[PDB]
Amino acid sequence: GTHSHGLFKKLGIPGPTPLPFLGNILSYHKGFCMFDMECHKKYGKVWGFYDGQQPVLAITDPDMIKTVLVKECYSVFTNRRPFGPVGFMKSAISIAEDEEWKRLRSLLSPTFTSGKLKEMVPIIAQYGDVLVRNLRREAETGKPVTLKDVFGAYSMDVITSTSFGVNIDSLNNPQDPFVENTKKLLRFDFLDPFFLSITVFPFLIPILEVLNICVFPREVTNFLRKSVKRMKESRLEDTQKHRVDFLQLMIDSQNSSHKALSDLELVAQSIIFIFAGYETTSSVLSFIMYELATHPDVQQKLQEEIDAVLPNKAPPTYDTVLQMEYLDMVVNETLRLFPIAMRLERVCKKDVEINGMFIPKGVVVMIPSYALHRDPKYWTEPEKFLPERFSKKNKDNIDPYIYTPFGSGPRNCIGMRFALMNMKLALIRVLQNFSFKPCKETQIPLKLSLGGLLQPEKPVVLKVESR
Amino acid sequence: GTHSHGLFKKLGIPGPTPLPFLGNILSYHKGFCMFDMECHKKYGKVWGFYDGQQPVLAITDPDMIKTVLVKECYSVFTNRRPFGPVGFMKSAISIAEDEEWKRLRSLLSPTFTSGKLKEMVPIIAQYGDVLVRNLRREAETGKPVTLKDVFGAYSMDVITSTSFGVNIDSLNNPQDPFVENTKKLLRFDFLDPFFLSITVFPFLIPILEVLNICVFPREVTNFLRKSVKRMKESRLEDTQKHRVDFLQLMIDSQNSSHKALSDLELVAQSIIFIFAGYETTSSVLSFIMYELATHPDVQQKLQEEIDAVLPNKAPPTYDTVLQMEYLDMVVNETLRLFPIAMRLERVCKKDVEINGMFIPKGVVVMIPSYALHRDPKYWTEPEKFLPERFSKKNKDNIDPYIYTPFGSGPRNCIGMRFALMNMKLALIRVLQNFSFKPCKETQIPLKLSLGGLLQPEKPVVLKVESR
Ligand code: HEM
Ligand code: HEM
Ligand SMILES: Cn1c(=O)c2c(ncn2C)n(C)c1=O
Ligand SMILES: Cn1c(=O)c2c(ncn2C)n(C)c1=O
Ligand SMILES: Cn1c(=O)c2c(ncn2C)n(C)c1=O
Ligand SMILES: Cn1c(=O)c2c(ncn2C)n(C)c1=O
Ligand SMILES: Cn1c(=O)c2c(ncn2C)n(C)c1=O
Ligand SMILES: Cn1c(=O)c2c(ncn2C)n(C)c1=O
Repeated sequence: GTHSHGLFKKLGIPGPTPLPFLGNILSYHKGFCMFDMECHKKYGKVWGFYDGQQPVLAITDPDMIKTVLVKECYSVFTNRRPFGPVGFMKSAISIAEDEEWKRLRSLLSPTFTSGKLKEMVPIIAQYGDVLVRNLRREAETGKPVTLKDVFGAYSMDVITSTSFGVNIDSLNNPQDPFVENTKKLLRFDFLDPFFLSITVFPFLIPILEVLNICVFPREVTNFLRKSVKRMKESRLEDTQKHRVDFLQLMIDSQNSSHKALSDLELVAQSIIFIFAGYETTSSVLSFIMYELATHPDVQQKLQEEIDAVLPNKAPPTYDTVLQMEYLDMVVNETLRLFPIAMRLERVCKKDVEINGMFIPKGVVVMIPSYALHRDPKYWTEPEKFLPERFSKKNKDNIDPYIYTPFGSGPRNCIGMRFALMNMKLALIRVLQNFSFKPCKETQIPLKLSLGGLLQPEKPVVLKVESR
Repeated sequence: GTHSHGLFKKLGIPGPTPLPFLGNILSYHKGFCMFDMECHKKYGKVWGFYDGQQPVLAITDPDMIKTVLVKECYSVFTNRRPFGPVGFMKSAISIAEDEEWKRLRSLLSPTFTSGKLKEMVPIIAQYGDVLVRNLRREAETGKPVTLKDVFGAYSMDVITSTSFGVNIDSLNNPQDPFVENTKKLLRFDFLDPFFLSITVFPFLIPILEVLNICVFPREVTNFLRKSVKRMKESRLEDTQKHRVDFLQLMIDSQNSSHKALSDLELVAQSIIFIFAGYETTSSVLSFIMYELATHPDVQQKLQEEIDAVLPNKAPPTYDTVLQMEYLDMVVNETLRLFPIAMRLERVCKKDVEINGMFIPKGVVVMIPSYALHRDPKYWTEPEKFLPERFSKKNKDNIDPYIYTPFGSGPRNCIGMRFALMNMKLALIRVLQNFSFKPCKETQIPLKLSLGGLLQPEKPVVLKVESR
């Protein structure tokens, strides 16, 4: 009942007093972010709470966050919190643990070098132009535009081609088999009834694993396992058309210290890259277009910067993307306000003392990225969208352990450079062509979901006018 | 269903073909020992089977057993197979794992040195004389004697006094609170319905742990937790009566590298020493008295040896016990025929290759002590009780990885020297006084249980005549 609930009381650590069985989950009625903000204001730099019987220790000091995320990563803080049932997706790099993770991360890093990314840019840019043609169709018809639909389709297009060589105008092929299945790989709402039920009954996870029940929908993982094997074969026959997708890069890796990726592991990476990058990219893109529609001066400045680097609507390149400083500032400032991961977490696998504080074995150590991104101690007027924060002049005062939209240390976002390049390539191609102005039905100011995902209450709709 | 059942088929390893869900447990209808003998005869040096979905790899080569039990103990083969639900007995040294085990084993080894044992001998010998007075009462009344009752009471007497300073003629006080509770700490029958059900439904263990259901009976562990705390206090007051029991030795250890034993850990050791030594000691003692009643020449020789070392029925001492060579040979030969642990087991925690064979992570590696003790390749006429096997002349040919009545390596029986001293002290004091002859109701030859414990089908009853 109150089996594990005496922990933070004994260590002297403050927090919200838990209820038997539930722990503190009734406090999630306003979402993770409002709960972490409120805990921070009340209890200060460190506090504890219980997801059911699972103790979670929140930390906010940048030197102590560096010890967890960086310094003692391989020794103590290696793994994220177990969730399940995951079935074979246990072999996905984001879910693997200890030596399996370290091996998988070693096997996959060459797949995310800037050289392989530079090679993928011509593919991504192709669907930037596809986004423009579809944006135009909805702009020449004066009609408000749902960002997540048009950015969802773009993120989908980039995914299908950069991971499998599958080239699809998903917007206009919404019933292509590959689109209908990929659309289902959406991030998990850990506040929905099923996951809250598992949190309160974690002893039921083994029961679901043995019945082959799985949080990754069976129909979609089956479709991709057999889709991947069909590509694996057919790539061995017509072996002249060189490919630059993730699949091909992972196929070449098993043609080898460590063991090469097994065919099942490879399918698990392919699945988790999609899950990791699909709804995230489109969510961020939508948040950015919101800030630019509500800050027309910022939008004008960015469009001026783009036309200076790429005159006469010249196609963006790898090097010209990295050149655009205000674009980078706009992306970063949006990710400060909306760090869609919300939290970073590591399990404490050993009794440890770091920076002076004792951490018992088994605790989940949580870094509350949303709250730290909005803390007045590091960010003046934290609620205002102000890209000059990230000017090269002010970048000296920004702690890489307070601003963590992609995490930090060995287990950070492995697709970070890819996601940044992919979002900026879309942004340039869109802003070269259009301007984005509010509607009357634009939620101004935008409200966040009370749910377990960082996303707007109402969808973001805006008017799109052709330049 | 047949989730894990393709393992040994793929590795090329032979074994009995498993049924869905059950694995091979229907083959346990003749017990562990007959199953391991039969597997050995059929499949040779190495074979595999499934306890439910749990693969077990049996090994028989002494160089490969040394690698598991000795060479790669700390790195790969550290832990025994999980069973549960165990509740807080998770902190008992025999159940602890990895770094917890290593710490507990380090903290408890000084408690089992020959110096502390020499100091406990006067206590143990006291109950040797108590065994004699009770044996006499049943000998002057010509009436057959149930060994396990008279050796059970002796093992109980030695336990209560050497671990808690509690001095009781348990035979004649069978309703003393301390006796009635200790009598319940009996070894587990892993072939009984409850444990077979858990083997086939291991996913139910977490469900029982959360309801505080536990294989160590709650009533008995509660009685001992509060009995121990009563002694812990009262030992701090009258601190003049020096004590030499395990409790006192563990109390002195928390008056300190490692963390000292917590009060809950200490109670867990106290419990597991009883469980480990109570039914085992009396079982072996009974098997020995059987062999001596069925081999009167061996019995005469041993009694002659005792009267040569201890003339005029002199009290046995530490040094005079270690002097008696034929006594040691009789004990060892009995433990060859009846190695009551039946199997040694280690979990394989890593992908390993030892002595040329691949062992996947998660496999249970089993050393089938009963079968190896009766293998014709190492033991001529293995079924005959022949103590000369262990003469100093022939001790050169006996492989310490074939003969493993107490296991081997860092995780071997930590109470081994104590158990040997305790059984020999009883044997001497009894044989100095009595001779043991069969009954008509003596099961000759004795048959082993078809159950999960190495024990006689029928109880062992014998006539006891005073010398
Ligand atoms: C704007 C889009 C994205 C954001 C905001 C984002 C953010 C994050 C964050 C916060 C983490 C946790 C890191 C930590 O715990 O410290 C993470 C992990 C990860 N991300 Fe991203 N990500 C994005 C896109 C992508 C993409 C496109 C991929 C494609 C490969 C990807 C692959 C991964 C993987 C595999 C992990 C787990 C890495 C590991 O455990 O070793 N993400 N991401
Ligand atoms: C004739 C009586 C006994 C026999 C045949 C016996 C045999 C064994 C065997 C075969 C093991 C397994 C070792 C391995 O896995 O390699 C073991 C472990 C153990 N025994 Fe004994 N034992 C006896 C009496 C005792 C006694 C009196 C104690 C009192 C302390 C004791 C304490 C232990 C402990 C604590 C372990 C687990 C050690 C660890 O995991 O580190 N045993 N015993
Ligand atoms: C609240 N919560 C999480 O936030 C979570 C989780 N697994 C992963 N995360 C992030 N589980 C099981 C959970 O209950
Ligand atoms: C509502 N819901 C889920 O949300 C879910 C699930 N299995 C996995 N997930 C994520 N099941 C069975 C379910 O009923
Ligand atoms: C913890 N975490 C994230 O927070 C995440 C992600 N992909 C995107 N995000 C935001 N992955 C794979 C992940 O493991
Ligand atoms: C057959 N068997 C054992 O023999 C066993 C066990 N746990 C320990 N042992 C020894 N379990 C769960 C088991 O099913
Ligand atoms: C028969 N049986 C057992 O043998 C048992 C048990 N809990 C532990 N054990 C060992 N329960 C609940 C049980 O019904
Ligand atoms: C595996 N095992 C045994 O086989 C054993 C024992 N005590 C006696 N025996 C036989 N203990 C504590 C143990 O863990």
